[PDB]
Amino acid sequence: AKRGYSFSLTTFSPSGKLVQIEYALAAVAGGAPSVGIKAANGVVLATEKKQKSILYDERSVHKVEPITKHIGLVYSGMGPDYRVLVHRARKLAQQYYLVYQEPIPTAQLVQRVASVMQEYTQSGGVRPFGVSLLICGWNEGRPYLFQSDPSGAYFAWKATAMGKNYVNGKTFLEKRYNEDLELEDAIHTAILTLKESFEGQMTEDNIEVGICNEAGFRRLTPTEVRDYLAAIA
Amino acid sequence: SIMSYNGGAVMAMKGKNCVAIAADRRFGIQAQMVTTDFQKIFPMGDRLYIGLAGLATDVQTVAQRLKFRLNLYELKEGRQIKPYTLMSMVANLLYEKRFGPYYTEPVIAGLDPKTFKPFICSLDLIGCPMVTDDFVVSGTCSEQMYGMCESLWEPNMDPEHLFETISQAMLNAVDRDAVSGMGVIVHVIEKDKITTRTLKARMD
Amino acid sequence: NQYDNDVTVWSPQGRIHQIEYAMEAVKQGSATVGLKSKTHAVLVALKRAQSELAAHQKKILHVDNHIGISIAGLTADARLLCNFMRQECLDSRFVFDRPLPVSRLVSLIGSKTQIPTQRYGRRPYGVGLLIAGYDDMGPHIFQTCPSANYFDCRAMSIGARSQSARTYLERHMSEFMECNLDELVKHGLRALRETLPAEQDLTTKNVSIGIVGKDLEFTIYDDDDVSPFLDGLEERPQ
Amino acid sequence: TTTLAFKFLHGVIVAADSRATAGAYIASQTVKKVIEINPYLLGTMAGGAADCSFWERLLARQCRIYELRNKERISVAAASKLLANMVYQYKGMGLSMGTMICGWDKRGPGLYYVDSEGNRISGTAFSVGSGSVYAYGVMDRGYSYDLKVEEAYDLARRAIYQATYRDAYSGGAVNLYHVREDGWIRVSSDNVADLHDKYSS
Amino acid sequence: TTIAGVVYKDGIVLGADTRATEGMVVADKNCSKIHFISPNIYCCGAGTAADTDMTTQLISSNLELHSLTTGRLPRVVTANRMLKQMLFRYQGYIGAALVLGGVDVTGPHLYSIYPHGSTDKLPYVTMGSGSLAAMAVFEDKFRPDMEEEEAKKLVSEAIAAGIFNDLGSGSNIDLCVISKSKLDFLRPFSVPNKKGTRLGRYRCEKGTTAVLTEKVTPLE
Amino acid sequence: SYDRAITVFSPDGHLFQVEYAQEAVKKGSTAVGVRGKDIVVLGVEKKSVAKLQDERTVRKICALDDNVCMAFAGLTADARIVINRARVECQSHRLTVEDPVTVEYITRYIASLKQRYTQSNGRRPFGISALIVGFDFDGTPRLYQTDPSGTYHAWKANAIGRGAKSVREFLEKNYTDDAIETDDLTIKLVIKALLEVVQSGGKNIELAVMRRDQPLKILNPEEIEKYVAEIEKEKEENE
Amino acid sequence: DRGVNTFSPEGRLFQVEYAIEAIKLGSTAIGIQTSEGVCLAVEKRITSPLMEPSSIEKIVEIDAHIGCAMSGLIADAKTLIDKARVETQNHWFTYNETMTVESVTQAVSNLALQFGEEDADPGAMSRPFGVALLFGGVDEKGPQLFHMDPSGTFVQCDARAIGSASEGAQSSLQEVYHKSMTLKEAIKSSLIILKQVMEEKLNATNIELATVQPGQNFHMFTKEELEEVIKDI
Amino acid sequence: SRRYDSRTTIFSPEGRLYQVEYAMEAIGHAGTCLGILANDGVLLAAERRNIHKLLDEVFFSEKIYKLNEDMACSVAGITSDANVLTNELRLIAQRYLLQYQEPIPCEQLVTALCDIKQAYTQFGGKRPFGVSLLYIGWDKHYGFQLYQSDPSGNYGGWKATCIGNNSAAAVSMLKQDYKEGEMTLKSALALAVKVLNKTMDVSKLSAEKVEIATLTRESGKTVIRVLKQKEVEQLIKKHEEEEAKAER
Amino acid sequence: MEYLIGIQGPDYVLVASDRVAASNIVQMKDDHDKMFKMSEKILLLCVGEAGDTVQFAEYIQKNVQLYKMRNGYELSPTAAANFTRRNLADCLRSRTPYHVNLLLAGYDEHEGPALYYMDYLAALAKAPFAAHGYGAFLTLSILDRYYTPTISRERAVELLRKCLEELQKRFILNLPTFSVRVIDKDGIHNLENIAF
Repeated sequence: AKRGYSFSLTTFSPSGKLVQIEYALAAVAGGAPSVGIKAANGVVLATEKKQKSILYDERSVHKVEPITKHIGLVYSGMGPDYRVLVHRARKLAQQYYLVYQEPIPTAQLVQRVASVMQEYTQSGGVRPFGVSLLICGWNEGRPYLFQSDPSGAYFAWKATAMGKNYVNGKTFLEKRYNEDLELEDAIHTAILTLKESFEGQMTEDNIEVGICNEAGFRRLTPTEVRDYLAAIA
Repeated sequence: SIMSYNGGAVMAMKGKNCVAIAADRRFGIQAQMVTTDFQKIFPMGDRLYIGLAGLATDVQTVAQRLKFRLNLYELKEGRQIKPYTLMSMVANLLYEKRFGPYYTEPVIAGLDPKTFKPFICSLDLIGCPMVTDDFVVSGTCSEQMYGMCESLWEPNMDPEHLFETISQAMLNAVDRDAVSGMGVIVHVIEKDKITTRTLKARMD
Repeated sequence: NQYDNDVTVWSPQGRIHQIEYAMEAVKQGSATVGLKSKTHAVLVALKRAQSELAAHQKKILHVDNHIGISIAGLTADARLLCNFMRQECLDSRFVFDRPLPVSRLVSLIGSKTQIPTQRYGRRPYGVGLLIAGYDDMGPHIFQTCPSANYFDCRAMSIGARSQSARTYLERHMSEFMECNLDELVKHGLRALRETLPAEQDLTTKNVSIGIVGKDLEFTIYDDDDVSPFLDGLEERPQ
Repeated sequence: TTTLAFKFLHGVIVAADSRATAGAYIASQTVKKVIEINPYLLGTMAGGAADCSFWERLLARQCRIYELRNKERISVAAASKLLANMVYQYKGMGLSMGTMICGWDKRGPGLYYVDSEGNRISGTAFSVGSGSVYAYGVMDRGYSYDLKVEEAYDLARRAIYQATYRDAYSGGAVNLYHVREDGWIRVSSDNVADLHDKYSS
Repeated sequence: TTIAGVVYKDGIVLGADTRATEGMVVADKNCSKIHFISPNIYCCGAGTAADTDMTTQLISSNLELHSLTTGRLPRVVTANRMLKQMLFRYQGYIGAALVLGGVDVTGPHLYSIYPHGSTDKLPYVTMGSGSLAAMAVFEDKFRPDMEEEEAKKLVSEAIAAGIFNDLGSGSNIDLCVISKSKLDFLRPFSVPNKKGTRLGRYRCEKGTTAVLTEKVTPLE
Repeated sequence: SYDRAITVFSPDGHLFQVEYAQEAVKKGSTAVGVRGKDIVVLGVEKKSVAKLQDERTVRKICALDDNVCMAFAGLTADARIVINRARVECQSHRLTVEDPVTVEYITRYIASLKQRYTQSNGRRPFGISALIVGFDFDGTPRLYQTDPSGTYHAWKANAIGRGAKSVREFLEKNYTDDAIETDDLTIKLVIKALLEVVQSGGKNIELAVMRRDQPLKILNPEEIEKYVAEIEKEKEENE
Repeated sequence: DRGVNTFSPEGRLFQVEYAIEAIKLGSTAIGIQTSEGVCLAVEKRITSPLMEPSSIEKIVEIDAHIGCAMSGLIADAKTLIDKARVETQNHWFTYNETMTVESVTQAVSNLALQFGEEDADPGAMSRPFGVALLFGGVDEKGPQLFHMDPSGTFVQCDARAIGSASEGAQSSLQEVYHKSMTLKEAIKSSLIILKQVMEEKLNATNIELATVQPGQNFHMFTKEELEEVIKDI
Repeated sequence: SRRYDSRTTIFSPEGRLYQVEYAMEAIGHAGTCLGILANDGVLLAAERRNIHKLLDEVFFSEKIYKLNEDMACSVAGITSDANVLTNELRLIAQRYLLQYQEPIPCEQLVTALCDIKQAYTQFGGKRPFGVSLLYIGWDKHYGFQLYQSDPSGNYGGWKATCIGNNSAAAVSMLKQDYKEGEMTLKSALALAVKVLNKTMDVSKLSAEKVEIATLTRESGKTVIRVLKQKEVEQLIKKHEEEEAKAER
Repeated sequence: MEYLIGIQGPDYVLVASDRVAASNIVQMKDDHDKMFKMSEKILLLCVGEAGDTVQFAEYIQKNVQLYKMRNGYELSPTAAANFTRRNLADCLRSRTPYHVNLLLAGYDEHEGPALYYMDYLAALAKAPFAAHGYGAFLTLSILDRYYTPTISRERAVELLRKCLEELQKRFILNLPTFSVRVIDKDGIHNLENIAF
């Protein structure tokens, strides 16, 4: 038989900072690098997918996960915590579709997912998520890119970096980003900014990349990755 | 009949780039007329209207609870509601009360924002939406309204021609119904203007 | 020091301190003696008073027609446990129309007292009881403790300075079985007299006796009802 | 069953019969229909025997706690409202009662009519029961606000008597109560057969 | 309402009418009765119109949630069990008669689901008001392992039989052909009935209606 | 649900959680109330209004019923909860009992509410004291006060908040039958009591009067300055 | 920090033992049982002369035949007395009779150790009642007096004193009380012991007195009725 | 269980609340947010903290939230906890509109959320919301209004107030230039820029770093709008030239 | 059976109700008041079931008075009419519904005089004149004939008298006394009872 705690584990420090969220932001910082770029024509999400032992089956578990026909997710930090956030995002997208009969807007999904992330920073006997989320989507003739951090806040981005050396990524992205980029050119800079902190030569099994446009969100096949990966397309 | 207790009739019609919605104004219990000026058509967003016919309580209750969900939708999302979105919102609201429904048959009429396209639909008491390109009717004199609309309606009609069509389709159908009458109010919805007319009808 | 706060916390030795701390509550309360023969079960209890101007505490409680108890320790935990014992006896008589056997009831106490000793925030019942009862198997003397473990005994005494009573019952244990009702009560109070110091002894104001068996139902004797049992005593040894 | 109560200059008169019937057969003719709620409040039994007995006793319980907490006597308006609120929770379930709460209040003589349906109205004169229609007739003909104490007894005693003469469910003995400022008093418990000889001679 | 389904060599052909009635009066002349469940399974509907829509949408929502978690195409038996266990739980109060049909990795599977919760696996099934007329066509002309165009002709004749004979059915014939590689959703397959165009125009002239009060509100 | 015990006993036999709430009421603004012959008047001082703040919203005097009003001290967020719960009880009493609420009954309800929050699981005691003021149905003036513990007492004159002991000692040697004889003289006793602790009296004092038949009257700063000027003139007469 | 139901190495609960320490801070109360009736005396302890003396009532009636004196935390007592008043009316409603003094005291003693954190109702107690009660009334067995404490151990008393100076008052009651004294002597004796232990001198507005007798109901001594026994200083 | 408990809803030996005062420190680290009341309208001015070259900018505002047809609010503190409170304010305002068929009065909506924030500080054993809100609106009872909320659940009506970083220095600066009873919206905006320019960390002041929203009743209905980038720059240069004119 | 009538003027509201509380075949009370004081300018005319009348009208009455104390200002006649409708509509499909046909009358400081008609099913409707009961069937026709939007209060009582005399002539139920009250800018005013 079990009971369940009713008291919050995340509390305010004498300085005025929520200590558990501060350390949750440190968990994502030590995770695998992930980048997202909006290019007006479409959104591109790329992440480091290092299997390390080669005995691992690469195609079995994916880091880039689809939520609906036009929305996808990429993360940095802990795997198990992200997987729960995928299922919750997938469920919230379906609940919206049953009521309004319209595909969920990207900004509207993020607001609902961030509310769940806020809940775990205030509810009894639970720790915050150690995951920062990258949400991409296409609606109203416009591409979207959002960031959802452990606290429950959300930011709209043109281009952003996560995981290890994210500060080095963000400084590299602002030099590399342009207005009115092409979707196929956006994949080039996304796979290049990930190579800034990688060290062990990139193969089509080493990274995972997903694109989102007017046709919808889909994960790129290893054959499509191999074409882009050999320095040039 | 539960629907025939308060009476009422609601009609919607399609034109070229305009939508018209008409309803009777009688509020009465069974046989006794009570109020001449009763609202049945409710504004939903400058260019979208809903007409409710059936039980007078459920007409007012649904309109208030739909406005409750409408404003929250327009605050969470930085956009005005779509006609297809509202249709599904009414369908969801009515189906929540499946084994104890609101005795009212909603009719939505209005233009689609940003895309200027006309839209009309009618729903069941439990919330079953159906879309048409011509007309949708609800009320006690449903059969009377069908006979007029099937003969008068034309494919492409201008705001002035659509007004004359929906007015005559209501007046003659209402005059054959005992529980409906005491004036007919018509809302003609255009991209530039909303024209509201109260027609000269029989007061018996 | 760091393990003696909750019942859920185990000691490195393999003990629960809170249960052992609850056992000390029974030692704080005044002594009571319980013994049986072949036809009767007698409870003799010593009463304590906060002051000479105040009356003495109730030490023997009535549970059923055939079952009676004598409590030692916390008073509120005694009455709470007694209400459970009263209800279970009433439930069996309501359903089966027969007196509930003592062996069954004591097992139900060992089931209820076990629950709080394993759950967080809950505490053990800080009261020790001597249960006297008569059924189809004859007279019974049972001992229940703060720990759910119960004892089936020939004669037992629990409370403050109960060691002196415990030694006397051991030396005369073989005599109880063939002992009659009158003398069997005298054996109970004689053990209770040994717990008290050399100067003070038994009186009509501080002695309660509960008798149950084949002949009569459970009856509690108080002040003037206890006088026939006290008259004809052996007197205190030096 | 015939219960009547009216208020005048000197106080409130409570009058009731004692016949209880189980269909056509009469169960008892010694029923104390004037329910003694408090030493300062009185009630009447009409309709259901147990329904009037239980709920007014629950009121009698509730009024005593009010005196212990607030250090003051409960008002007739509060006693009527408490009973009206409790029975209202069981509306349309099967309860049947027609009680009248009488007593002297801070405002003066108080009279209230409480139903199982949920009625609560204050007035000068009321009559509840199967033979209440006959009780209203004779009572209204000889009623005055400036009636004497002895004259008020003769009106109510005969009003029950005339009702028992017509109504088959009414009979037994006419019980009478007077409600004064210090408290109510038991007036008379005259038999209907004994009163028959009084009005004939 | 006339809905039907058949199993041929390559896949499944599903059929439906377009008449939706309120009592004994036609409310909708063109109504979709073939419903989307998954990119490989479609389901025809009969009985209560509102109950058919909401039950379909919930199963389609659950299977999309199911297919994304598994990472592969959903099965017809999964669609069947979800509809079977839900309708049984409500003891037939949800009046939804559904003809389920789709193509899996196992093959083509056809089901007929009743509002009470009973399911039947058959090569050909008919439900609705004009099901009696539609079944008679199948019981006369159906043959195992038939061609795609031959199966399309078989269902269209079955729906038409329910259209002309049964008063509950009418208007257009809708078809849905699902195979191993191809999915054809023919919305207007056959239009056997049409309105005899009005030769006498009853167009109301501009200013024939008397107006008491007028108010114009400008918009942006 | 939160089941942790907040208020617990201590080695010395003290309830710290109740006592810390009694430290919260001491830190609050000064609130005084005196009982007269025909009118009962309460007043609050040391509000610390920055002048750029609206004075209507930050009022410590709140009317519970048509005959009952109260003034508080301490945690102002905790008070509003109690005031609103007291207002509901005033209408709940009217639904059950035809007669209106007496001054003692509503004080008994507030005291019992504060008592339950000192003994229930997961609940924190209220850090406020309330000066309940009103008239009975008989027409007898009443003055009551409560505390975080849950005890209530009737007073002739009482002060709560910061420097409450200083105001109380001033009223112990000034409250006489001669001082509370007329309506105008009772109000002067309130202002004289507040000026003992408050910094330069004038715009810091907020008081409300109520008559035997008339509802609560909140006096404007223009009326307070009229009484303050009369106090200094009587103070000038001696020296 | 420990739980509310924690046993000491000595063999008793801390919260119960600390509740007894809370009574030693409250006002003293003396009750004496006599064949002619039971009397109850208590000091009101007025802090400021501005406070109304009639407001402080430490002696309250449960029924027409039972009165009780309270000491310690006055706020906690008002909850216990209210429970005692309901129990007597619940017994009257069911059995059409008045409860014995022992039965009423036992009913209040049931609510003694009804406190805890886990496995309890949302509206359950967290701490024991720090109140010593002296139930004094007349029933079928005659005039009786009972003493109750936070532990729930209720016992009959001939003469009992509880409060701040309870230990000093108890020794004084032992030298005066006997079995054949009168009620007038019991009232006289209680005042002499009370004026010795009080900080301030004995006055009619300073103290509270009440008597229960077989002849007539529970009576509270008014300011004028006290003067007859106060004059015998 | 009690060993890991931090005791959020508990009293301090001094007679205060720790978790509330610690939450109050979190507001002082957040962006500067001020609002002042005028005769013809009422406005809010906030310092945007989300300033980056790669920021997308999708929403109408960063910290200004719309709650009612006649009411709007601003946020200072944790943006995460703010999204819960602002959503609750929208629900309460719609519950009132459903029940009474009238727009909720300004004071009534503020008190409603303050009761919730007070509840978290007294019971539940959970952390309080570290958000201080500024409310602006219009009702048929008092007209244009301005309110301030605290994590403790305490509110107050103001003519001119500020909350966030450098709030103590800003409130004294507002105390200097504000003229009670004779303030217009034109001079209100000029005062708002004056305070923000001196109290902010980075000097010069750009329109991309600040956010201003205005509330004015026009033609029988309340109009709520957020000022354009070009409209703010116009207000800055009017102040920038005024400060340069001081050296004369 | 119970009867109600309300007439609205340019700056006033006139309301009247019978003082008969009847059971089976007998008139128990002669001076029964069916008007409930909601605010200083709002009255409620409650008619319907035996227990539902007193219980519902007082519940709304105390809740309106609760709004007054919590805010300082009173509810508008429009807001009070929508509040009493909400409570009846929510209880309609519940286990315990209130079968009460009420009439709300109030004066607003900005909008002016107002009269509201409400069914037991909870259907609110704004009307210049309205009536409840079986007596409404005989009086509404007279109210349709002689009513003018600009009617004086001395003519309104005269119009009310014409309707009450119809109840003495044609209506089968005996209704001798009627309570007359006027609501204007000063508040609620009690007028002489029209008796027959």
